[PDB]
Amino acid sequence: GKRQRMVMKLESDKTFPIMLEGKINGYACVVGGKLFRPMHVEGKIDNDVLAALKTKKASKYDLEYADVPQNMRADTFKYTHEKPQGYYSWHHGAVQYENGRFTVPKGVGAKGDSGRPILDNQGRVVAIVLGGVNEGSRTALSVVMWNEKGVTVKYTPENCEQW
Amino acid sequence: HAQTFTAAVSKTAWTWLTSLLGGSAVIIIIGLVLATIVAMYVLTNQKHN
Repeated sequence: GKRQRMVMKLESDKTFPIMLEGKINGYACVVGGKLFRPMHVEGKIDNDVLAALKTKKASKYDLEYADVPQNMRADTFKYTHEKPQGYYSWHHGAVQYENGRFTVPKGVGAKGDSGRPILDNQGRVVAIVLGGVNEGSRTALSVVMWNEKGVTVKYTPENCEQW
Repeated sequence: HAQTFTAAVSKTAWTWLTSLLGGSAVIIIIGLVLATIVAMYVLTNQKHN
C-alpha cells in the first residue's frame, strides 16, 4: 500500500527510463555521482543531460558507469554496505534477503523491469536488480552489491534470464 | 676433418639465442603467474558478499 507510494516518492526525479522506439526496457540509477546502466538494455536516455556523456564499460560486472556533474551530486540516491537479513522495500512491494540472497515471490517479473534499485526502511540503496531466475514458488535475483572493503560483488544464481 | 652442425656457433651467439629465446618464455610464464594471482585475489575478495 504505502510502500509503493514511498518508492514512487523516492524514485520520482532520480530514476530515468530507457526508451527504445517508445518501449520502456530498463531504468538507470544515479547514485554517488555515478550513472549505473546495464549492457543488455539498449536505447536512448530520456534525460537530456545524462544522454550526452560517455559511459565506461564493464562487461564482467555487467555495468556501464559515468560521472555525474557536481550540480546534481546532491540529488542522488544514498548507498550503504551495512545490511542485516530480513525484509526490504522493492517497487513491486517487498523482497526477502536470506543467506545473502534476494528472493521475490512469484506473480511479478517480466522483460523491462531491469535496473530498479532495492531500498531499505531508511532510504538507502542496497542492491540493483539486473536479472531473475524462477525457483519453485519464490524467484531469486541476480544483482550487484557492495561490501565493507569496497569491492563490487555481482551475485548470479544458476540459469538466470536477463530482464 | 668433418663438419658438424652447431660447429661454428660462438658463446656470444649462444648468449644472444638463450637470453632472447628463453627470456621470452620467462616473461610469458610470469605473465601467467601474475594473471593467476590477480584472478585469485579478485575472486577471494568476492567470497564475502
